[PDB]
Amino acid sequence: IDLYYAPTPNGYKITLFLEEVGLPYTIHPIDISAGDQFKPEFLAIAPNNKIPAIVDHQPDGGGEAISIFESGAILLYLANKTGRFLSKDTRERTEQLQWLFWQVAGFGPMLGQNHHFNRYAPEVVPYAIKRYTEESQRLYKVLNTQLEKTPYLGGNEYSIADIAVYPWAKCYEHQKINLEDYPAVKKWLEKIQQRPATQAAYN
Amino acid sequence: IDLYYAPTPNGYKITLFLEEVGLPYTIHPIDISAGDQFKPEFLAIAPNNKIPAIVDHQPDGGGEAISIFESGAILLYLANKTGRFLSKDTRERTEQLQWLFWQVAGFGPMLGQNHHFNRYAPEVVPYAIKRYTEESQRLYKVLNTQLEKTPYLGGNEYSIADIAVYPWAKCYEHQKINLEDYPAVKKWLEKIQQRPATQAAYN
Ligand SMILES: N[C@@H](CCC(=O)N[C@@H](CS)C(=O)NCC(=O)O)C(=O)O
Ligand SMILES: N[C@@H](CCC(=O)N[C@@H](CS)C(=O)NCC(=O)O)C(=O)O
Ligand SMILES: N[C@@H](CCC(=O)N[C@@H](CS)C(=O)NCC(=O)O)C(=O)O
Ligand SMILES: N[C@@H](CCC(=O)N[C@@H](CS)C(=O)NCC(=O)O)C(=O)O
Ligand SMILES: [Cl-]
Repeated sequence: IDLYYAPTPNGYKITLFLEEVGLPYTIHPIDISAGDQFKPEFLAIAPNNKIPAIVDHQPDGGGEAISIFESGAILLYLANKTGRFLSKDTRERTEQLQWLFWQVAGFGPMLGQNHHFNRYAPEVVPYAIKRYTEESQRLYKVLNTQLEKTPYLGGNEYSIADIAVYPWAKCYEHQKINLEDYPAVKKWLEKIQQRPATQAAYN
Repeated sequence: IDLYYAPTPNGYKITLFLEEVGLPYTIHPIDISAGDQFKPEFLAIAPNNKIPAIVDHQPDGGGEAISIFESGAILLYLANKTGRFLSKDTRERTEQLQWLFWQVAGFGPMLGQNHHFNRYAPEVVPYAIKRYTEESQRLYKVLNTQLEKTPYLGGNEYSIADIAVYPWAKCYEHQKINLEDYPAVKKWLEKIQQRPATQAAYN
């Protein structure tokens, strides 16, 4: 597995997964501050100009390498290939995938806008900062509400849903989120932080 | 299938799919202007307070009903259940799913911010409107570039990737997008508009 990577929340999703399974991989660093993500060779693999992306040179089918962009798609592909971190039971699987989709469609995109507008003086973008601050709070509340019910996000076991959420939730301080308002999220963060693969990916 | 629905881009994704397959469904209208999405009975099904959501009372397993929120998760679940609009070949499937994820994580979320900031006088939110206008252009360019290469989004056949994108791309005028800049997108919109299920869902 070739992983096109930068040390960002979306990059860490994939190294978390790979470190949990112990699947060999080669990191191809993409310097997103340098614009490496716009180079033609990268766009061939990842036409949306974003990391992460992978190339699997040993697809189950044999044959041509398979390239994939979108962290959610990569997680699903790898979970299917390895049979790890995603249930094969339709009910459990569907719950896990619902929360994966919730992460890629809402948690990541909106917290990312929160990150973006924190690059401005607040007085300069008052409507935007209010919008994304309030939405960040709503998202953490949704997350906390689920984690009050189940030990992991939509289930009894660590899954790709949790792997997708963790690198974003780990950044709560940058999002100006008061984690004391979300005690179940706090305990879940603490729990995932103790996993050796988490420490390895963030080393 | 019970579908919790409003006539919005994300709602139409699901009625497009159901109309293509001819799977019976019951619409449960959720008046999102009235705040129906915050009612406890709805939150039980869709804790993120958004439509669409479904309840499948006849899951393959038999047994308890399965509830699902997130349009991407619903599309995947229904495509798997029916065996329609998503390939069973690993390569084709992976390409389709990559583009599904791209839609739910980027195309929808960012065009939705474009929609939101068009509710303001432009002089009042100059940074936000510029950001989401430029991002909308980037997204249409990515879409157009792919549709120059393949007749449908990541493939030779209409799939859940196309179904996910269409209701958002159909709204280009509202996004202040000049569709003449994206001729492949224009032809693809025209093509999908001719499908009887498209007309049915939008009737
Ligand atoms: N929806 C995408 C988001 C990926 C993303 O936002 N990547 C960022 C770094 S975390 C990136 O490559 N930005 C480069 C750019 O926008 O030019 C995913 O889940 O993979
Ligand atoms: N072009 C991007 C560059 C910054 C970026 O890529 N941010 C990433 C996180 S490193 C993001 O918000 N991704 C959103 C997501 O994951 O959906 C922007 O202006 O926001
Ligand atoms: N990522 C979600 C987005 C769903 C969404 O944005 N739904 C809107 C209508 S299109 C909604 O229910 N808004 C209600 C609210 O935000 O209160 C999906 O793909 O299903
Ligand atoms: N609370 C939402 C209400 C509007 C809404 O739900 N917009 C939908 C479209 S109807 C949206 O942008 N969804 C984003 C997505 O599909 O990811 C907001 O303030 O933006
Ligand atoms: Cl699957």
